[PDB]
Amino acid sequence: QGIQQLLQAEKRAAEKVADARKRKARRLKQAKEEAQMEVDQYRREREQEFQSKQ
Amino acid sequence: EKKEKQIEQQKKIQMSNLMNQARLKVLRARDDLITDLLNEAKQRLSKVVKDTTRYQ
Repeated sequence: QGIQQLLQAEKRAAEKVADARKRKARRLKQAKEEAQMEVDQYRREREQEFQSKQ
Repeated sequence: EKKEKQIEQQKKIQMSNLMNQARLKVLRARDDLITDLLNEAKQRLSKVVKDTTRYQ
């Protein structure tokens, strides 16, 4: 009947809010370390300006 | 900016001390031309001591 299928299909919409947190969970977490991947842009800056010191 | 600013400053201190001892070496090498001149003059007073008709 119509009233019981409405709630389980609401759980389908309540499963896409778990994706609305997930695509700001993984994307927050993966490129937080890509911001820490710019330490390697500093590690080339120190070692190439190690030459100007040398 | 703590890696490049010290190595230019320590370059300046190294250039300062080398320029100063470039002046202090040539000035100490100015004495030994004067000190031996007073030593060579001190030798030649003793030759004046020898000849008595000039020494008396």
